[PDB]
Amino acid sequence: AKKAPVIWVQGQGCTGCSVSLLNAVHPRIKEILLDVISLEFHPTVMASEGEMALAHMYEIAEKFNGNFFLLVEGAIPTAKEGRYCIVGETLDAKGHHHEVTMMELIRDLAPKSLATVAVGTCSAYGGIPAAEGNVTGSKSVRDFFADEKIEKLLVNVPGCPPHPDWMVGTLVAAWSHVLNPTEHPLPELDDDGRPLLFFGDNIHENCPYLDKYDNSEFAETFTKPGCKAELGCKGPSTYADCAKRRWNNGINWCVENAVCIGCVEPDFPDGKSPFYVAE
Amino acid sequence: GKVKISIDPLTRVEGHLKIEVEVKDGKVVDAKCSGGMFRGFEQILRGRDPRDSSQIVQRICGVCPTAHCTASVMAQDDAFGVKVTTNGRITRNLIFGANYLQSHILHFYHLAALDYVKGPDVSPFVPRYANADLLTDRIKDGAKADATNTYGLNQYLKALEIRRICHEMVAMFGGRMPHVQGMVVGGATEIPTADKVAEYAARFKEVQKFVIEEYLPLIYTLGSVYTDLFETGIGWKNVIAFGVFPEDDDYKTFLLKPGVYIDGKDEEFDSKLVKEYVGHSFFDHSAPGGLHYSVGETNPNPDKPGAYSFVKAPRYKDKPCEVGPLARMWVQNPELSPVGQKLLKELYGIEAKNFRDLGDKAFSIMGRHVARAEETWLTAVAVEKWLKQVQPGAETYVKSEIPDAAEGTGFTEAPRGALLHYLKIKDKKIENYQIVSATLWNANPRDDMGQRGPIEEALIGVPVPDIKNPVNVGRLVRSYDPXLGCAVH
Ligand code: SF4
Ligand code: SF4
Ligand code: SF4
Ligand code: FCO
Ligand SMILES: [Ca+2]
Ligand SMILES: [Ca+2]
Ligand SMILES: [Ca+2]
Ligand SMILES: [Cl-]
Ligand code: NI
Ligand SMILES: [S]
Repeated sequence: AKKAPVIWVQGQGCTGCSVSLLNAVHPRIKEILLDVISLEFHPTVMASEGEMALAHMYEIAEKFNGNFFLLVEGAIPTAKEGRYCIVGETLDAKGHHHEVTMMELIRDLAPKSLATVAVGTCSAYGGIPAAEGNVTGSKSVRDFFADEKIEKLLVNVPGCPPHPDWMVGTLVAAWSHVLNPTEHPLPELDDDGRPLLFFGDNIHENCPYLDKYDNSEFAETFTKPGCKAELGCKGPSTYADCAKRRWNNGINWCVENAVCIGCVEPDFPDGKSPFYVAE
Repeated sequence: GKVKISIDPLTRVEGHLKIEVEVKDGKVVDAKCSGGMFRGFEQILRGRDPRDSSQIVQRICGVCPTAHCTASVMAQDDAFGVKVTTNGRITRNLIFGANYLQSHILHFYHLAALDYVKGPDVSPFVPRYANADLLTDRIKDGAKADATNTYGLNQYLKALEIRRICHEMVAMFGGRMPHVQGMVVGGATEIPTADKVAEYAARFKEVQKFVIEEYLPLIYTLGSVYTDLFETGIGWKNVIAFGVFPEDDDYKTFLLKPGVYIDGKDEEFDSKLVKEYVGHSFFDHSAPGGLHYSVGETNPNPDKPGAYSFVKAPRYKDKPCEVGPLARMWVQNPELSPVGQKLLKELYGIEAKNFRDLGDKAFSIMGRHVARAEETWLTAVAVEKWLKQVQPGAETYVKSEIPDAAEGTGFTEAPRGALLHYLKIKDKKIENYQIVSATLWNANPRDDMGQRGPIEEALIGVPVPDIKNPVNVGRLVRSYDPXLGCAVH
């Protein structure tokens, strides 16, 4: 019952990908932490801090070299020599202090990893931090890897936030592959590196309002009956299995409640905006 | 004989925080608080359809997105000139109130408790400080130590499920969580049904039971072991609150009222007196003297000489003020829970009816946790009432049109403290958007006059008898429940 070693790092994130993971069911987060993964470093929940936390991260990245998953939440800002995201401070054999940027951290840990998994639209595609108006040179993991000429297996699990089922399912599929690659091939990815397992279905094609759409029955406001297209729904241009899976243990989902804002797509948010204007 | 301690990352807070302290004669004598990550939501927002802001701003923080959503939709309601219906107001309160319960529970257990509770010997519970001054170290009777630690750890583990249930409650009328869809300019997007109100209520009763029967008893028990922690982590003793959970359609009355308490005196909250300084922050201001948020400027400059944080420095009448449950509970001064009244008597010999009866003990490490636990109970009492007030079928949404030119401000309290969003619209687009958030008030650096931020000031006097295991530094910081994503945005 060997657990998957995980180093979870945050760049320009909001911790929402982490919080969504905490909402997992079947398995729930207690079983994920005690039975499925070894969460070795995670800044939001781990016991140790500062020097001890970083020393532990680096010790794991060494002892489990080529045998841990680097999980990345949030974007990587490249402007001003990486100084828009300082992730920690390191101390030399002498006593002096050196800040570590998100760029430096990813450049360091990615080549040590077995695979990198970019969770959330920020890390996968740039997302909100990389949207029009930002001045931080905010970049996705795939773009940073391309700029750095880093060849490391990379899987994207987008969403803002991703559903816990997408993150857990992808990580379990990756670990199963490592343990027995011919019995468990890697999930097929689309052109944007995300698994077809979760991101192959078009929301609109699978939407329970499709009959209403077909009969031109459009909700005049949020609280009227009909398809949500005129309220701004981006289901037509969005690929995820939300219509089947729903959210928060099946309680609700964006389209029933309001509109899809296309949160899993590489052009989120700018290509999906304005949110309340029809596509 | 001064020793410097630098902690980066200060973990088990949200986001990127560095804490530096100087220690002499076993106490902190100076401190610096630094937020090291910037995104610039105020820049990203410019030129957009103002309605997009209530989705964009939620991505400031995945722990408190409903607070930002609330402030944003209220700013939009104001700017667009639309009044929310009774049922819209109540529905917004149910969406947001469910996350207040989630956030406080997440904080105490999953961020704060590992400074007191010994977890199992597997990551991420280890490694930890060698001399961590935990329940298992403090309580000298070994069986009692084990039993109390197990009691706390089992609650930590159970709280994982309880906080998840709180998010089911948020999703009920909010669509999903993190990052709701259900709050918009004009109200809320889904009218509550009788069935869904009943489903929210059933989950709520389970959360409420945990709060009363498990969480409150743990906090008071914890404080009775760490009585020294009611006597340090003091700070300015200045607090501010904006009002949260409006209880009537004209926003005249709230669950927790607006107010200011500075230098031992209560005063009304006047938003005109809020301004931000940037003398030690990585930002350029076009004019000296601090800027009111209505003319706020977000011009990042990581090369600014003398600056050390991406957090600006808000002051009220030029005073540092802290925010959060301590602030709101001090200002409102509500009656304590029956559990609190009882356990303060039984475990401490303290007769207390109202929050202020805690006196000096309120302004301390343990006082902040107590305030947060009591507020969780107080919020649960309110949610229980709102569940009776909400009317199945009653309209929650009113139509509006984007104005050419307007301004609006949304005022609320995030779980971590006072929150406003200021919105200026020109040519139907966002001209300026300025966010003054909760942890912004707590985790800010020195202002232009050298006045330390509240966390910086509260660190002064904190005991550090063991420089290699400076556990009280993190305990103080975490008592404020910092969110650095919110602080910087
Ligand atoms: S993808 Fe969305 S939820 Fe995840 S870190 Fe980015 S903004 Fe937050
Ligand atoms: S609600 Fe959205 S996804 Fe569903 S049919 Fe209408 S436009 Fe398509
Ligand atoms: S329905 Fe659309 S906005 Fe909602 S989670 Fe799925 S892809 Fe994202
Ligand atoms: N709670 C919360 Fe987030 C912070 N600080 C906001 O506003
Ligand atoms: Ca290279
Ligand atoms: Ca610098
Ligand atoms: Ca601001
Ligand atoms: Cl779920
Ligand atoms: Ni927050
Ligand atoms: S929130």
